[PDB]
Amino acid sequence: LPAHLQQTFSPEEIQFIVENEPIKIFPRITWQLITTDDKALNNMVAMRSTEVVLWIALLLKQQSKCSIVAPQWLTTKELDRKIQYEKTHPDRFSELPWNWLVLARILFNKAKDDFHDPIHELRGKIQDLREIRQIKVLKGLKYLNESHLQLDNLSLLEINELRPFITEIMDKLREIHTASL
Amino acid sequence: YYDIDDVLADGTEFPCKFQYDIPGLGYNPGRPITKNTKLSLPLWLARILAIVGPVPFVELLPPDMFSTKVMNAIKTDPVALDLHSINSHFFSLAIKWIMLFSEKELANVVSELLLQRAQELNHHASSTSTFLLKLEEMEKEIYKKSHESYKDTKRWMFK
Amino acid sequence: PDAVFGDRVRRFQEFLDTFTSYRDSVRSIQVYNSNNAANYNILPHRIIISLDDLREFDRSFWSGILVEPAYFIPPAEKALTDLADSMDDVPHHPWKLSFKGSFGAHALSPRTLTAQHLNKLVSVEGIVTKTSLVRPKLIRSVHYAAKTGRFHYRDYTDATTTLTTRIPTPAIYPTEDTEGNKLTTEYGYSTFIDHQRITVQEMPEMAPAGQLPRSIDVILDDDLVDKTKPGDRVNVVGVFKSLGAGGMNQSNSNTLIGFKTLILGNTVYPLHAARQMLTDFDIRNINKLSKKKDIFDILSQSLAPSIYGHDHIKKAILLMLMGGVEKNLENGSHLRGDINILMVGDPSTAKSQLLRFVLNTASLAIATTGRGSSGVGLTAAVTTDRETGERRLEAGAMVLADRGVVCIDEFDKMTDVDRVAIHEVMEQQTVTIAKAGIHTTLNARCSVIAAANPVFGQYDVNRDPHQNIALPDSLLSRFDLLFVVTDDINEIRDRSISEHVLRTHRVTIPFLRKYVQYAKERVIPQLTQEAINVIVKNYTDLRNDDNTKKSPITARTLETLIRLATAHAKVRLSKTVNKVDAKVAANLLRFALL
Amino acid sequence: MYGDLGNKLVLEAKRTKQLYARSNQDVNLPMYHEDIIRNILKEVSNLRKNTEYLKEQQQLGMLDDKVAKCQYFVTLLCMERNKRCLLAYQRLRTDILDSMAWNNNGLDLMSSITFSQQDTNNLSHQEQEYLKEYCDLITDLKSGDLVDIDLSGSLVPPSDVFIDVRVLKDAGEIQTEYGVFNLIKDSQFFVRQSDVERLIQQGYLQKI
Amino acid sequence: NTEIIKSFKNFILEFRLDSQFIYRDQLRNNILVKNYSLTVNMEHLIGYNEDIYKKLSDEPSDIIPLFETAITQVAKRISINSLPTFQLILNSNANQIPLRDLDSEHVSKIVRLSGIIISTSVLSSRATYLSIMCRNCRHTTSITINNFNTGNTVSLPRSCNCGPDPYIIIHESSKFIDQQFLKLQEIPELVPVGEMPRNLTMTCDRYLTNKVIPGTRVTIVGIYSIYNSKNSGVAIRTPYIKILGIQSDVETVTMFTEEEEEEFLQLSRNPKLYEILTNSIAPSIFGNEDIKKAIVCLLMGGSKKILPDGMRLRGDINVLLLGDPGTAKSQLLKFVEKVSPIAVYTSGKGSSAAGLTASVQRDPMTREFYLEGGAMVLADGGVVCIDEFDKMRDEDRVAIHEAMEQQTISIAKAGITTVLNSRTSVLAAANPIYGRYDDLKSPGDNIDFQTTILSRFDMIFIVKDDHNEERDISIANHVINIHTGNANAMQNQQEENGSEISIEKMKRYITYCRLKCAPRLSPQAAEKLSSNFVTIRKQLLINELESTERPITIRQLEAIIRITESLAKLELSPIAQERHVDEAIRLFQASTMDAAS
Ligand SMILES: Nc1ncnc2c1ncn2[C@@H]1O[C@H](COP(=O)(O)OP(=O)(O)OP(=O)(O)O)[C@@H](O)[C@H]1O
Ligand SMILES: Nc1ncnc2c1ncn2[C@@H]1O[C@H](COP(=O)(O)OP(=O)(O)OP(=O)(O)O)[C@@H](O)[C@H]1O
Repeated sequence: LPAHLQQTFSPEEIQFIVENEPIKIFPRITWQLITTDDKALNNMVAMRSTEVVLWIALLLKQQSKCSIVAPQWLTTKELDRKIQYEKTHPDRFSELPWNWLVLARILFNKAKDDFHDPIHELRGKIQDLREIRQIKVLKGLKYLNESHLQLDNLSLLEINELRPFITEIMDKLREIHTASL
Repeated sequence: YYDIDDVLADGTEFPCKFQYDIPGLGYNPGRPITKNTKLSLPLWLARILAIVGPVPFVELLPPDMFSTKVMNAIKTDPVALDLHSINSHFFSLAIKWIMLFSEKELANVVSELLLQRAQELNHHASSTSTFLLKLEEMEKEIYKKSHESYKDTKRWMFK
Repeated sequence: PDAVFGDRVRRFQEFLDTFTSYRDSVRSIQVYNSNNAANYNILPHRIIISLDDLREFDRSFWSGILVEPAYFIPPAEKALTDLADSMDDVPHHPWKLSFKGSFGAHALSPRTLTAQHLNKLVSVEGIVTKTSLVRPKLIRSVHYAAKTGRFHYRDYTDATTTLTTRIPTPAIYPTEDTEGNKLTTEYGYSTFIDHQRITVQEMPEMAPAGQLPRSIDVILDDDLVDKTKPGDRVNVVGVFKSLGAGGMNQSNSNTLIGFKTLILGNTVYPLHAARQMLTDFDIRNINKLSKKKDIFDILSQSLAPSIYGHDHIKKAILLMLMGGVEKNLENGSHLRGDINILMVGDPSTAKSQLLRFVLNTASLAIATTGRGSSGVGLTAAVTTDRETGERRLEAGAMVLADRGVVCIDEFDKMTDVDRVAIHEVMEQQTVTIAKAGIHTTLNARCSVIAAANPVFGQYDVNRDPHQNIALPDSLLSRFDLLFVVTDDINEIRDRSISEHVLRTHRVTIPFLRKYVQYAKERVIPQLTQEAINVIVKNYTDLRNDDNTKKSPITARTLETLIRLATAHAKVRLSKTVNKVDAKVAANLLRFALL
Repeated sequence: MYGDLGNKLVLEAKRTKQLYARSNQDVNLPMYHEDIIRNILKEVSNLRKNTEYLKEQQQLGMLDDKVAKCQYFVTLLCMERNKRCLLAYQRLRTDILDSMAWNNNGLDLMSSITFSQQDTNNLSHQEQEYLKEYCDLITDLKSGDLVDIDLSGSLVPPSDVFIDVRVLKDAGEIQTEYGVFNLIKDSQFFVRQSDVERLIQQGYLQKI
Repeated sequence: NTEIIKSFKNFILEFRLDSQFIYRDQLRNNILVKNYSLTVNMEHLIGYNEDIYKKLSDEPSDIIPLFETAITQVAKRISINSLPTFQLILNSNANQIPLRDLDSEHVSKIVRLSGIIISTSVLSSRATYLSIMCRNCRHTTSITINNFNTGNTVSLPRSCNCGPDPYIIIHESSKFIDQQFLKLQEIPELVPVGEMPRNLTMTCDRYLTNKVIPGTRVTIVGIYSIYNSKNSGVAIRTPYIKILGIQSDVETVTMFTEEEEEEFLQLSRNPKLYEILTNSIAPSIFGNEDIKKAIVCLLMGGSKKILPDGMRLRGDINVLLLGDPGTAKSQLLKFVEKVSPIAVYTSGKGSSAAGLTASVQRDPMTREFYLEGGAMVLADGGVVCIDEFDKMRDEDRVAIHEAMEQQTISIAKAGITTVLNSRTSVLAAANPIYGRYDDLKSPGDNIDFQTTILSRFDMIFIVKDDHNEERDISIANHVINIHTGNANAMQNQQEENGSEISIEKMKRYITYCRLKCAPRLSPQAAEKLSSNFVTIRKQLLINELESTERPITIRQLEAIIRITESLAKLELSPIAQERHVDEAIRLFQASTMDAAS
C-alpha cells in the first residue's frame, strides 16, 4: 500500500530495469557464478569481449579486478552526426540509443577515469542533446489532437516525466468531448 | 470514489424558479410557494428536479452571464483570465451543465481553452491580498503532481 | 504599395459583412439630420464597432488591431467614408471610429506602465482632476487668388493624425504662391478642430499602499469634450503614443526624458462602482410598491444594517438625501431650498458611522474630509500660467458639490478662516471672488452634513443645553436640526446591542438608489389649502411654547416646516399635498426639540 | 440551508489531506469531530420524524397527493445528500491510518502503538479494535505466504552492497539475530545491505 | 576591439562546478518564464575575469554591454523573431565604505553602498532601438543605444544626399527602457562627529525596477560615472550612481521559497509559542508580563471586512503606556522598531502636526501644487510610535482624530481632494502630571480637558512603583550582567540554539503568518462575551452612583473581539476556541480593574 507514487515509476527503479541489460567488458581474473542466469566461465582470458550483465560488473569494478569498454557510439566523433540529422529535421527525432541518459550517469562513477580523454568533452556533448530533445517536445504537445499521438523516439526518462500530467489533461477533455453527445 | 473534490462543487448555489405552486416549503411560514419565484438552488436536488415531472417542476433558467459575458472573455486571450472568482470551479460545473443541456456550442469553446491553459502550465513548471493567488491555485492540483515529478528527477540525476 | 495595400483591400471586402448590422445604422442617423436641418422652422460621426463582429470570423485581421495599431486604422477610415457617399450622395468630417468591446487583459492600472504593450490598445480607468482649457486648431485652410479668380488648397499635418509621423510643416500661414496675386483666404471653408488635455489620477483603493497616486494624461477630440466633470469614474480607451525628440534637439542632452507618454483616444464612459435606464418591469414594480402605505417606514429601517434605532435620525437622512426643491422668485431673490442638518454627540456613539456610507450611494456627490484649508469653497487663484498667457480660476470644491451633498467634520477643531467661508455659502447659494483676477459669480446648490463633538465630556445635562459647543450662532441660526445623541445605559438596551455587533462579523441597496434618482424627476405639488391650515395651528401652539421653554425658533423654521413635508410628498410620488405628511413633520421636530 | 454543516465538514476534511500529503509521512491526525457530527445527527433525527407524519397523513389527508410525492422527494434527497458526506469524511479518516498501519506493521515491539498521540489515542481506541483487526489480519498475511517474503517495508529498490551508516539518539543492545552488531552510542558502521532495512524503518540508525 | 565576444560565448556554456552544468541549467530555465536576466557567481569568473577586467577596468562602461551582445547569440541556440536584449546583475561583498572616498580613486570603478531609500519618482522612458528618416532624400537606418557614458551617447549625423540634420524620430518601430531617479540616503549611524547626512541619485533598468519601498535597509553595487546637466564657477559636473543589482535584505508580493515555511510549520505544531515569545522577544527586559503580551498581538493585527454592504469595520488595536519615569516605556519602543516590517519613529514633539500627514509646495518645474510628504502614507501596513501626549495641544489631537477610527483622510488643500488609503496602527507613551500625584489623588487629571482621545484607544496600562525587597535585588542583579561582562550574551546564545528565537527569525515569520491565514471566531464564543459584558458595564454602573466619574464605552467591546482574533493569527487556526478566549479576557479583565483603582 504505497499510496504515494502509484500512477508512475519513481526515478529509482527506472534504472532498475536498465541495469539488467548486458554489455561487453575486458576481464582480468581467472564454482564462480551459479546465479540462475549466470554463464560462469573458466579461468577467464583478458584482451577479449564477452556479453556480461551490467550490475555484476559494477560490483566487479569496486573490488577493481576488471575494466570496461565503452559502447560503440560513445565517442565524440559519432554524436556529431546525430545532431545534423535533427537540425535539418524539425519534425521528429532521428536516431536514438533508447537508454542513453541513464546510461551515462552510471558511467561517470569510476567508469570515466578509464576512457581516453572524455572530460570537458563528453558532458559538453550530452547535455546539449538533452535539451534539443526537450525543445522538440515542447512544440509537439502544442499540436495535441484528440486520442492520437506520434512519439517515435523518446528516452525512457522523458516517458517517466511527460507521464503524470499528459494523462489527466486529455482525460479531462475526453469527458467534455464525449459527454457532449 | 466518494468524490471529495466535487461533492462540495455541487454544494454551490444556482438561481432558478418554479412552474407550479407547491405547499412544500422549507425556507419560513407561508407554506404555499407561489410560482415563477426565483430561488437559490443547491445543485444536487436541482439537477434531478428538472428531470422528474413530463413537465418538470423547476423552471431551469440559464445563468447566461455564465454563458455570454464570459464566452467573449475566453474567446480572446486565455492567458490571464478571471476563471476563478466568477466560479470556484470551472470544470465539473461545466460538466454537469452540459449533461442536461447537450449543446455543442460552448462544448467546443472550452475545449479550446484547456490546451491553451495547459500550454502555459507545462512550460511554467520547470525549476496577493485576496483575489490573485486562486488564479494560480485552481491550476495547482493539476500540476502539483507534475513539478513534483520534475523535482525528484533532478535530484536523482545529480549527485 | 502592393504588400502594404493588399491586406487592406482583402479586408476592404471582409469588413463589409462586419457592418451588415450597422450599414442601416450609419445612414439612419444622418437622414433625419439632413431632414431637420432643411426644416428647422446635430450628432457626430460615431460608428461603434464591436469586438464580436470582428472576432468570430477574422483572426489575422484581428490581432493586427491589438499588436500594431498603426497600419490599420486609417485603412479602416478610408474604406468607411466611401460608404457614406455610396449610400448618400443625392442631397447637397471623416467618420472616425470608437471601437467598444472587451479587451482580454489590458486593464492596465496606470500605477503600472507596460513593457509589453507600448504603442498598442490600452484600457484605462480612474478619476480626472485637471480639466484644462479648450482651444481650436486648424487642419486645412483654403487660399484664393483674388486676381484670375482661382482657388488653392492646403492641409496642415501635426501631432494629431494619431498614427503617421509625417514631415511636419513648421508654419502658421503662407503668403504669395507662385504668381503675382495677393493671396486671399476663405475662412468659412477652412476647417477647425479642438484640443484638450486632462490628467487622470489613480483610483485610490485598488492601488496598494506603498505610494501616492500617480497620473498620466490624454488628448481627446470634439466628440466627447465637456463630458468630463472633475470627479467622475471615467473609463477611456485609446492608443499608446510617444512624441517629441529626446536626445538630439538640444546638444549634450544629459538626464532629460524626451519621450512623453500620451493617449490619443476615444469614447469615454462614466461608470458607477446618471445613465441607469430601467425597463417597463422595474418601473412598474416601483409603482406597485408605491401603492403600499408603509414604504416610508420600510426604507428607514432598510438603510443602515448595523446599528439599532435612531429612526428619527434614519428618516432624516433619507429625507435630506432625496432633497427639497427651491422655486426661484421671478425678478426676486429665491429663498433657501437647500436642507442642512447637523449632529452632535458624546463619542463612539456612531456619529461618524453613517457619515461614510452616504458617500457610497452618493449619486455623484463626492465630499471632503473636512480638512479646513482655504479651498473649501474657493479657488485661491491657481492658474499655473496655462501655457504662457492663460489665467484660470481653478475650481476648488463647489463644482463637485452642485446638486449633491457634502460632509465635513471637526467644526470646533478648526481655525477662524474656514468659518467665514461657511457663512457666505449658506446665506447665499454662490461665491464670488476676485483674488488677482476676475470677479465671477458662479452658482452652487449645496447641502452640508455636520459632525462635531461637545467640549467638556459629559457636561450637557448639568449645564445649559445651549452654548454647549459655543461655536458662533451665525451657523446655528442658519441651521435647523441639532440632534443630541443620548447614550443612556439600560440592561436590555446594551444586551440587544451586544449580540447585533457579534452577529455581523461574517430593501436592497441598488433598488434604493434607483428609487431616489427616479424621484428627482417627478413633479412637485406644493399646493393644498388643507395642509397649510393645520401646520400654522401646529406652529402657533409651539409659538406659545418655544419662548417660555428651551429654544427660541424663528420665521425660517416655518420654511423648514413646508420643506420637510414637501419632500415627504416626494417619497409618496404624488401631486397632492396630503394631510398625513403634516403629522410626521410636526412629530419629528418634537423629538428634535424635546 | 440544509446540508450546510456538511459543506464545512467536508471543507475541513480537505485540510487534513493537504497537511499530510504535502509535508511528509508523519501524520499526527487532528481529531474526530463528534461535536460536529452530533449536529447533523440531530438534524437527521428531526428530519426522520418529519416524514412519518406525512407517512401518517398520506392515507388520511392529502391522499397520496402529487404535491406530497415531491414533498417526499425533498425529504428523501436531503437524507442521502447528507449521507454522501458523512461517510466520505469517515473513509478519508480511516484511509490514512492504514498507511500508519502499513509502514510500522511490526518491526520492533509492534503492540507498542502507544507513546503516540494520547489526545487522539483514546479517539482511535474505538478504532484500535478496527486498527488491530488490520494488525491481526496483516500477521496472517505475513505467515500465509508459503515462503518468507518481507511485507514490512523495504519499498525503495536496493542499489549497492556496502553502505556507510552512522548512529545517534539510541542505546542498549538490540539485533539478537543475523549476528549481534553491538550498538554502542554514536559510532558508525560499514556493513552489508539487507541488515539495516529493519532498523532504518525502525528509526534507530540515522543517515545513509 | 572584438573577439572578447569569443572569449565569453566559449565561456558561459561550460562553466560548472563538479557535474551540475549550471549556467545552461538556469538560462534554459530563464528563457521560459519571461525575465531575460543573469547573475554571476564566484572566483574563476573573478580569477580570469580580472584578467578580462585588467582589460575591462579601463572602461567598464562600454564593454560591460559587450557581454550583453554575446548572450543573445547563445540565446538563439536555445530557441531553435521576437527576441529582446538582456540585462546583467552582479554580486560582490567585502565591505562598505559608506560615503567617504568619493572623488579620488573611485571614478568608474565598482562600488558597494549601504543606504536607506527614501524617495521614488514616477517612471519615464528612453529608447533603445530607433528608426531614422532623411527628409528629402529618404534614407532609412536603425541605431541601437545600449549603455551610457542620461542621454546623448551618440548623435544623429548629417549624411543620408539630402539637407543638414534631416533626421526625425518616428514612433512606429521602437522599443523603450524606463529609468527612475530614485534618491538614496545614508544610513544614519556610520559617521558621527557633528555632521548632517548627504544624498546621491541613481537610475536603473526595467527588470530590476519597482523592487523597493521607502523605509528599508538596503545594499547596492554599481558604477560611479558622471553626467553633466546644463540646468557656478568653472565647468563642473555632478555625481550619480549607475546601479546594477540590488541583492538586498527582505522586503520588510508574498513569494518566497519553501524550506522557510517548513520549519515554521514544524515550530507552529509545538504549542508553546505564546509563553516562549515573552521570554524571547525582549532579551533585555525584566518581566513585565502583562505589557509584553500586548506587543505581540499589536504587531500582527486582525483582519479587514469589506462585507457585502457599504461600511466596514476597523481591524486594528492601539495601546498606550503611561507611568512614572524609569519604567522602561521608552527603550521598549526602539525595540519594536527593528522587529517590525515597516516602522517609523517620529517620537517627539509632534513635529508640526499639520505637516505630519500632508504637505504641498510650489514646484521648480511648471510651478505646480502636488502632493509630496507624509508620516502616515510612508507607514502603511505597519506601526508608528510617538510620545509626549501632555504638552502638545496645538494640532496633535485634531490631526489624529480623522487619521484614526476610519483611516481615510482626504487633503482639501489648494490642489487635489483625494481619499488615499490608510491602514495604520499607532502607539504612544506619555507622562501623567508627574506620575505620583495622579496615583495619590482623585483619579482624574490625566488629559487636561478631554477624554475623547481616551475613548478612541482601547488598551491602557498604568504601571506603578512598588517596594518589594526581593524583586529589586534581582533587577540589580540583572542589569550588571547585561551591562558589563556580557555574560548573558553568552548565556542567551546558549539557550538560543535549541530553545529561544533571535531577532532575525521573528521578523521573517510574522510577514508570512499574517499574509496567509484569515481567522474567524466560533459562534460558541458568542454566548461567552455577551455574558461577560453585562456585569462589566454593571461594575461600571455601580460605580457611577457613588459620584465617581471620569472611561468605558463600546469600542472596547468590539476591541476584545480583535484581541481574541489576534492569537488566532498566532496559532494559524481558522477558528477560535474557548481556552483561546478565556486567556484573552484574562489580559483585559486585568486592565479593567486598573481603570477603576
Ligand atoms: N450607537 C451604536 N450602535 C451600534 N453600534 C455602534 C454604535 N456606536 C458605535 N458602534 C460601533 O462602533 C464602531 C465605530 O463607531 P464610530 O467610530 O463611528 O464612533 P464615531 O461615530 O466615530 O464617534 P466619534 O466620531 O466620536 O469617534 C462601528 O463599527 C459600530 O458598529
Ligand atoms: N524591566 C527592566 N528590565 C531590564 N532593564 C530595564 C528595565 N527597566 C529599565 N531598564 C533599563 O533602564 C536602562 C535605561 O533606561 P531609562 O533609564 O532610559 O528608562 P527611562 O526611559 O528613564 O524610563 P521612562 O521611559 O519611564 O522614563 C536601560 O538600559 C534598561 O535596560
